[PDB]
Amino acid sequence: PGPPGPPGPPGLPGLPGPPGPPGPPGPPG
Amino acid sequence: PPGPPGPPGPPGLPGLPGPPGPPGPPGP
Amino acid sequence: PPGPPGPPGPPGLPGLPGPPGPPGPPGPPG
Repeated sequence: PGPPGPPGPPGLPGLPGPPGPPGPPGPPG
Repeated sequence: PPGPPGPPGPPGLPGLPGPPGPPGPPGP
Repeated sequence: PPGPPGPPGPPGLPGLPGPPGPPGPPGPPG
């Protein structure tokens, strides 16, 4: 037949990353 | 004539880890 | 005579960054 068609659409964006690291300990008591 | 378009591509990479959390509560 | 389908698209964009982490632990005792 003729040549292959064009590439498909780009994929969807990736999942979001995981939560960030825990924050620092709070101020002294 | 040319073939149909291909299917959609794979999902992108997972995103980066989030920002650090805020400081914790005051201590005892 | 339509030829074969094209290849799969390229991979998507990188995802968004995650949310902020949790609050830190409570501070040192006095």
